[PDB]
Amino acid sequence: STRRVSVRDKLLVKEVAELEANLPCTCKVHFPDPNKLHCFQLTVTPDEGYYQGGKFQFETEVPDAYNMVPPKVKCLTKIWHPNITETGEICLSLLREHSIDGTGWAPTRTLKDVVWGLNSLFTDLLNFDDPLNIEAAEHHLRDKEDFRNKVDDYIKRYAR
Amino acid sequence: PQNIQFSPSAKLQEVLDYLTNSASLQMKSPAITATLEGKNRTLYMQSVTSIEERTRPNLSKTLKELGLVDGQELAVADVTTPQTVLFKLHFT
Repeated sequence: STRRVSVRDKLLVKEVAELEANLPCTCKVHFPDPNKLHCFQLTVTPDEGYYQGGKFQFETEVPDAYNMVPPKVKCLTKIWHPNITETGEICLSLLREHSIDGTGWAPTRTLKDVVWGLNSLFTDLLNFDDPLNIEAAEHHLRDKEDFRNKVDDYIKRYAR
Repeated sequence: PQNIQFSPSAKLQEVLDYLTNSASLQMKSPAITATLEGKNRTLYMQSVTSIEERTRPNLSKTLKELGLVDGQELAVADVTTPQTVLFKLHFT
């Protein structure tokens, strides 16, 4: 009938159920609609680095063809960051479709993987080499001290 | 596809009870969902705070009340299941 459980949903019941128990301590998860398991928001509150203390909200939506294709993720907190743009698009390789760089998406990846990836964007996966926001990397390059001040100003305005 | 026996007038809580207390199952903190009219409906998920709080009032509702038809498959997951296990609903 129209009462048969999809491929995406069967995966998501399991993946969402295990999600909160396996979050980084720095992360929290919210589902604005409990039926829409393909839809949630993530808050990352870093405990170290340049973005320590900021709160950074992410919206992720998992497409109908999920786990063959990665979840779509947007960042909602305006930020001065080399891998996250001011308008909120993200450079996380785990979210690409793996070509030569077999570091892209794979069916073996789960929602738990994505969250740990986003969380790292403020720590170990924060990189100014091959950034998405070239202006921010340039800024960090020319004047690290003023860069931090812009970051701090943005946190104070949009992420507090 | 495993089987479960419940009446249409049985509360959703009783299903959660069987899942938790059965000597073969013994789910720790299970999620219970079903597809109705193309879209997933989360009946009860005790593992996600924001969903558990919003779906907790479904526990007093009867299976009939929730819109479940005889023979319907429920998608349930738990810590103790490696992947989602389906359950076939037998209306006694």
